[PDB]
Amino acid sequence: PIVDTGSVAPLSAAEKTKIRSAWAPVYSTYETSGVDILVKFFTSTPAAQEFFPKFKGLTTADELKKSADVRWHAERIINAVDDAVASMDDTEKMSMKLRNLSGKHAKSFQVDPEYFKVLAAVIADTVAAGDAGFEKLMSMICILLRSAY
Amino acid sequence: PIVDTGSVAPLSAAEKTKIRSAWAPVYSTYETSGVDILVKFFTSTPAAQEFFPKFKGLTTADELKKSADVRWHAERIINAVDDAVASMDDTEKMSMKLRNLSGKHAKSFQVDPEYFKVLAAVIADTVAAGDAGFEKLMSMICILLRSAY
Ligand code: HEM
Ligand code: HEM
Repeated sequence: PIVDTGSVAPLSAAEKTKIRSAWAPVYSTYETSGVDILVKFFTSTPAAQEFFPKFKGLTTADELKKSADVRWHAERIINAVDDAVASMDDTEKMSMKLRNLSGKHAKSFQVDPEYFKVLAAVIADTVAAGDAGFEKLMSMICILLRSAY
Repeated sequence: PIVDTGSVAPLSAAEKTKIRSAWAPVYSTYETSGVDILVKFFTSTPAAQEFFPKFKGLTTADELKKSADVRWHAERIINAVDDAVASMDDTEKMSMKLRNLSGKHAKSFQVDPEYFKVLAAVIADTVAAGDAGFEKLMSMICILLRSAY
């Protein structure tokens, strides 16, 4: 499954190709996919809801999907993942960008780090459920998002 | 008209109210509005086109509107304006955020500063053409976007 500690083996050329292929369709309509992913996560994980101050009041999927706040947040998250996919060949660049992001989550947003892998799980499930390559990528992302904690 | 140098008088309580009212509808569907605004600007201002490297190839509105790159850029711009609107009562916060943005445009993106007021004009025209209050807000934004040049 998706891990958020330790280390994972590098991505093989074959895994990268599989990932790019599976990701493309999802990213094409990122504003729709991203919202579905965030909404699904938010609704099925009550404990995490307190970390989204701007969502106070919204409870049903309909309320959420109509909120510009929800859409903007979802679009930013989905695009951060997109940047990681585009940087799979440049692991150094991928790290820098995510380390910076980790700092924001730890110092400014103050979000509980345990939820990174939960949302990542939803993303993986939507893009290519069961694919070990994508799970590896998600794990890399989660490990880096926790680096500043 | 919109200016990008000097200084403009503070926004009066009345002007802020007018702005919030006119902005709300537009922001509700920011991903559509934003794209229309960016596309309109891009197509009617050939000189500026060279500053959008990722748009090379796209020439017609249809090609542009279908590009995820165009959509993402448009969504980021429209939201930067939204942040300014939401910070009208905290001029200090508005400045910090825009000064940071100015730096990116000057050091990393290398865009010609003369085009800020041209795009701002399109935004104003769409939201509330003729409103002096909105023009004042747009001028404040443009002046701050040029601060790092
Ligand atoms: C693995 C998925 C994750 C990625 C890739 C990610 C990415 C992002 C990005 C790119 C931003 C925008 C930061 C900015 O505007 O400078 C952000 C903001 C934020 N993220 Fe994360 N995030 C992730 C998971 C989470 C989780 C699980 C939570 C909640 C427990 C969370 C809560 C937040 C909050 C509260 C903000 C600030 C939103 C705002 O105030 O506008 N993120 N995240
Ligand atoms: C008054 C309107 C303007 C605002 C509020 C604005 C806002 C933004 C924002 C928020 C970003 C995202 C930066 C990031 O991701 O960190 C951005 C990127 C950018 N802006 Fe500006 N901008 C404005 C006008 C312009 C103009 C007129 C040009 C072109 C001559 C321009 C060219 C760019 C470019 C090239 C990028 C980088 C896009 C990329 O590589 O992804 N912007 N702008």
